[PDB]
Amino acid sequence: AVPPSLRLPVIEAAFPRQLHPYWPKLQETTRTWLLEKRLMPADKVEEYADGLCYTDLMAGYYLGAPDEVLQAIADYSAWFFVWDDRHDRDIVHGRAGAWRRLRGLLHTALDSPGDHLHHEDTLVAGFADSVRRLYAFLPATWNARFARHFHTVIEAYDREFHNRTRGIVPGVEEYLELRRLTFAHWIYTDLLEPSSGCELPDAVRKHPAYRRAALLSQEFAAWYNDLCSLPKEIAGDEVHNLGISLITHHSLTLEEAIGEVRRRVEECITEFLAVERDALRFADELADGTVRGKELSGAVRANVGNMRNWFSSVYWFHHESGRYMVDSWDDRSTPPYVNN
Ligand SMILES: CC[N+](CC)(CC)Cc1ccccc1
Ligand SMILES: [Mg+2]
Ligand SMILES: [Mg+2]
Ligand SMILES: [Mg+2]
Repeated sequence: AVPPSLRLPVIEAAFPRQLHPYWPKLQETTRTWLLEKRLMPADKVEEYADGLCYTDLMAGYYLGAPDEVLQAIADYSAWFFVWDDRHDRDIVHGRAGAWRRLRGLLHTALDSPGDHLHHEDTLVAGFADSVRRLYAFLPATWNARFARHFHTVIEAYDREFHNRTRGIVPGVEEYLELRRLTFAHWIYTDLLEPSSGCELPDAVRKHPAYRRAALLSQEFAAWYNDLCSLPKEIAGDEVHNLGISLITHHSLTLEEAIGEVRRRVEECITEFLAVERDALRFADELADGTVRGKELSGAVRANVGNMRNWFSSVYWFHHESGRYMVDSWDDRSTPPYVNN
């Protein structure tokens, strides 16, 4: 029962959900990882971890991934949500120094995760553990691209810290650019490749159809999060949300801003369907009767398939996850799963 302001019939009719067979063990293993890495208090892990659906989200995304790859992705992604919470709490507590030091350690750990596996900040240690494992799947050229992308992501989170401390709501276009980094568009595009077992040549992953399909998948997901997380973000004095940029800088009502965000989300779907056809045509061309061409074509088909799976996984995640159920919280402004 999706609220009509949030319901997308095209997703419900034409993007059937998919689920990785490892998900039952994935849910248990990531929960244990959160406990053993002390990324959330044990009582909050017990009450909320499964209800947050972080493993469900990724198991509906990276279909076909080796179990060990999916486990590293799920641990990294659960860490990422907890990092978003830490970021938020440092902002509302005014802990500029604590955030600066964390930001610095993540940059260093990103380049040398082994050195940081037992850092006193368990949030740094958990990052290092998941990143070191992600670095063990593909050649070092893929590792360097992941690092390059995530250095940029950290600095976008730092820009958000300064915005919220200074009381700045970004403009629409500045927000749209920033959001491709705070949502980690290019990290989760990178992770398609270990999931299908193949570092893609630049001429393949930078093909205009591959690049556009990857972009639209993430824009849909980011803007649909904006639509669904707007209530809890308004309650929490978050300022980063396409709807908030529209209300602040364009005199839209709340109902009008929600309408504009929804129509932009909808356009992502139908733009994706067009480029998806082009990307699969490119896959057909790559299958030229050679083993390498069969390998590249198969990787493109899997990766573009998972770009499509991202639509349905993100859609249902926002209605199943306790992360967004602000009407059920004792304090709408302080979600019960965050460490305050
Ligand atoms: C890993 C989660 N993420 C990615 C940067 C930060 C919170 C946003 C996200 C929210 C909801 C669904 C998917 C991704
Ligand atoms: Mg957030
Ligand atoms: Mg955030
Ligand atoms: Mg959000």
